[PDB]
Amino acid sequence: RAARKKFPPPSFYMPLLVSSDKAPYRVIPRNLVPIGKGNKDEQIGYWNVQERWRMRRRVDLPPKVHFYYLGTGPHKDLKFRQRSDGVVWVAKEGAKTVNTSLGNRKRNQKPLEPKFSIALPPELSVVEF
Amino acid sequence: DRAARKKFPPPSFYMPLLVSSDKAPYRVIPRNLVPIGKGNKDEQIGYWNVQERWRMRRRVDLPPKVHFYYLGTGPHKDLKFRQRSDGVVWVAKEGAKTVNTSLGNRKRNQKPLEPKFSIALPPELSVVEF
Repeated sequence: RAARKKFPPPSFYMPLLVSSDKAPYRVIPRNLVPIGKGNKDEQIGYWNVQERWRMRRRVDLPPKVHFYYLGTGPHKDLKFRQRSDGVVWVAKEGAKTVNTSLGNRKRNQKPLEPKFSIALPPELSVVEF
Repeated sequence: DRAARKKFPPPSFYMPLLVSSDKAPYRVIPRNLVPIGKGNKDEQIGYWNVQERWRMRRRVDLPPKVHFYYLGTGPHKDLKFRQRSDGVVWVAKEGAKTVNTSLGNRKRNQKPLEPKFSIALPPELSVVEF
């Protein structure tokens, strides 16, 4: 029972961009978990889709996805693989399907560029900066 | 059903509000700020979901937007009424019941409606038009 904050929690990582066409749930591999936090049983979570559009003179833009460990983030309440549109689940071998201890990024902490053990598929790219 | 999965989170039936000034959305949005015109009396309950907004010009933080969803619908369809989640602001009118509503979500190709209320909007809230 922490104090309530005004905005949903930030990701530890920079987002990926989904360049097309195919659904994020289609293109993000089962085991696309960023490397470098938690123990082996904590390499599990989800990518949350952000739909993106802008006015120039409505232009639909590639969506972004942001990664959160299981039991953290905007969908901290969801059990592993509980169905929610725009939520894409990932886990590596050895993970356990329980809430992790990792919390959320502090707002003034810069996000990290996510690195992986697998190649990114062609439709996924890291958003730099 | 247990409907086929969709690629994006569900859209709101309504246009968003904009939260100007300094205060947190949870502070400014009244307890009973439920848009009018769908559902029965027991369904006038749900939440406003905060969208943080910032762009680059040459990073400019913008006023956040909030989008309304009936209880048991939207990106937080899984949450019980008033289950704590940062950026989720709960609302209900008198007579509502704290159970999932029957209303679902807007179809993507249906245009959002401008939300109308039984109460004045506080000074920090305005409708995003069009």
